[PDB]
Amino acid sequence: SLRLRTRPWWFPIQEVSNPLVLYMEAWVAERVIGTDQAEISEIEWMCQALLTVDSVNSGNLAEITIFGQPSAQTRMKNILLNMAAWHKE
Amino acid sequence: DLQDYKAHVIAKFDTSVDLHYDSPEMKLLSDAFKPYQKTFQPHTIILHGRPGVGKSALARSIVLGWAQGKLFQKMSFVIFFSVREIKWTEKSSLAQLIAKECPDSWDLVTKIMSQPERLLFVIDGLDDMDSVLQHDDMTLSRDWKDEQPIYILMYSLLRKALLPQSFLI
Amino acid sequence: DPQPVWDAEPQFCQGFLIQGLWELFMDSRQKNADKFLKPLSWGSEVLESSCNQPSTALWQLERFTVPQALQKVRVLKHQELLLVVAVSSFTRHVFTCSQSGIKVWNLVNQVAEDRDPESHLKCSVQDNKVYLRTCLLSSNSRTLFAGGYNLPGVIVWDLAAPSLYEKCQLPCEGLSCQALANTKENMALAGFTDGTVRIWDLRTQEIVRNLKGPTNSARNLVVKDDNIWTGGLDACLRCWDLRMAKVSLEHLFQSQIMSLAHSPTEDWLLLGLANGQHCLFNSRKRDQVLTVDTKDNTILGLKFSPNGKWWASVGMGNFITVHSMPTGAKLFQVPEVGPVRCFDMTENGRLIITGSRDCASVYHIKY
Repeated sequence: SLRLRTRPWWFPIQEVSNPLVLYMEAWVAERVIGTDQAEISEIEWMCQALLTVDSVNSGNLAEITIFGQPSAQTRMKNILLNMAAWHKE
Repeated sequence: DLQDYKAHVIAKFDTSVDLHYDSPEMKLLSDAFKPYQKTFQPHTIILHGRPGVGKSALARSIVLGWAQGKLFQKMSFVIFFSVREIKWTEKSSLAQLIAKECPDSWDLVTKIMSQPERLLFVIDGLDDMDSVLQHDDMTLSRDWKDEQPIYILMYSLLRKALLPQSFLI
Repeated sequence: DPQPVWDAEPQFCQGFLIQGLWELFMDSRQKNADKFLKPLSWGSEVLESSCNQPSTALWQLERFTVPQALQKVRVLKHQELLLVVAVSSFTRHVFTCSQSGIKVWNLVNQVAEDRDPESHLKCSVQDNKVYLRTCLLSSNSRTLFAGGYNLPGVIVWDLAAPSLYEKCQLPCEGLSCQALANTKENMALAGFTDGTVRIWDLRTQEIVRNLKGPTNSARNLVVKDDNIWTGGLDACLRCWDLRMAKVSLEHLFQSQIMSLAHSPTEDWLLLGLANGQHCLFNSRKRDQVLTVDTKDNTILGLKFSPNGKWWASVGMGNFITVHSMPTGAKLFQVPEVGPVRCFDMTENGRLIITGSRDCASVYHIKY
């Protein structure tokens, strides 16, 4: 198997090494991300972190990939969970 | 003669059929040589990753697919080096250096004139290049078919000096 | 004729083991307490402990602190004399341009002496002979500015796109930049060598206004909400208001002006004379100037704290000196090898830079 994704010049090469994958139910996960790529990039710059989501398994589970400094990885996870909580209601 | 070279390329690499496919990963790489935004359009593309994964196989599939065609419409002919196979101690002309890789040489010198409009150029390795290379003294050659050492020649393509309006992988 | 002798400052623990291992490798094939520094973690903080105080502060006095010393951590090597530095604590990128190229360095790397920049953005390829002497970075860290001598314009780049490239030009054909400025309302302006101060719309790339004065009078420029302050060899200070676009204040000073500074929260203004004399001015009251400190050598650079409670001085006196706000008294000194020219500070008040001859020496602010 293979997987490709573009890396911005601003990000350090060392930061790319640790994944921070988080496992959450797929219906809960893919809906929060949204289909608009432009909004993704704006969120990408504000947190100084990388976001990439893929739901290839037919099951109801999805995974997320976040790259960055430990302080930056925390910020995105908190916001993503908060939006996931919002989608419940 | 290009069709003969394409058939020669096909016979060179037939190891795997799963690696060569019209996957959506292809359409991303084809879109990579396109302006992400209308203001900026890129020409140099770097594929980096952990050494174990099939980076060389991925580059090999791009070489094989071009023989099948339709991979890149803006792009004529690939030039493939593998730095692990050949040492860089000796010095030979760039036209001579690329003459060994490609079957014919009479078209190759005439091929250089047609390179700037649409071009391919693929590298494998250079991880052992940088450590061996002293980088204390450096030179730049602005003309092709010159009898120059390989690593000064290799520096020339990257800076776009020897190949203006070229494309890199 | 005192001369400093340079030493390997870091002596990091990580490098000590590696160095010891190499020497044993060569020894085998022959027949044929130590003080270590704290590394800059993630290029953001040092993770150390603060210093003691004789007493405690008020409940309303908590974030107003002043430094006590400076400690050197890394040395950045550049070929030509660097003239300007930037910090950009948001992205951890240090900018030091000079000669033909611009060199950008990232603080994530952990090395005693760093020689490989993140990039080498050259400018001599565009035209045969153009020299540059200044840069400016936006507050949002999304645009880089750099002015030159024979440049046809001022270079504007992007730090948010996936790649780095050029976006705007802001033409200036027969002028030498020597100064740049920016403001909140999304346009910029520069002050050339002949008092030429004019404003371009950043987005539309169009000239909106032109301000002209005496030659050399625009060497130093400071922007405010609606006020612009100039100064040059004429030893005069002029205040321009954007609303009606003309001078509003004029004051005479005894010697040449070389530096300017502004407080972030208060309404003070700082000046630097050619004879090492410091001056204070009230931006709002505009009553009179007063002097606090005199120095033998000239003054080349000054900058305030992010909270605006202190400042540091750099000149050709083989020293760097810091002072407090209320009085201006001297706090501490650090000698260098050559006459320094430029320095910059972070936005969170954690690091500092300083360049003497060809290499930038980054220190750490010890509170």
